[PDB]
Amino acid sequence: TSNFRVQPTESIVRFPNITNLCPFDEVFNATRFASVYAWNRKRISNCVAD
Amino acid sequence: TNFTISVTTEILPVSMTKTSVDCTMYICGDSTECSNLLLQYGSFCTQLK
Repeated sequence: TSNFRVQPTESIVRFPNITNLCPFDEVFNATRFASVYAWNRKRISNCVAD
Repeated sequence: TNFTISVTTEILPVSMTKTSVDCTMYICGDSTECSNLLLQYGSFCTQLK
């Protein structure tokens, strides 16, 4: 009449560690900043963002 | 004037293993959208079963 399928009671997720520690405190909190005409372009790469 | 009694083999298959496929498990399992998409196909699963 049917099939017997036991269902999973809950779901889990696994992922690798958040490595390389993406620098977001030096840009958002700096002692000195550039000018509106001479803004500095900062690129963040090779790191998983948080 | 002389006779020889010899025996020969002859193998014939009888029956194979009975198979029962789980239909909605094999198509796609653990999805409500799968049920909604398979219940609108009429009867393409009950006939196979």
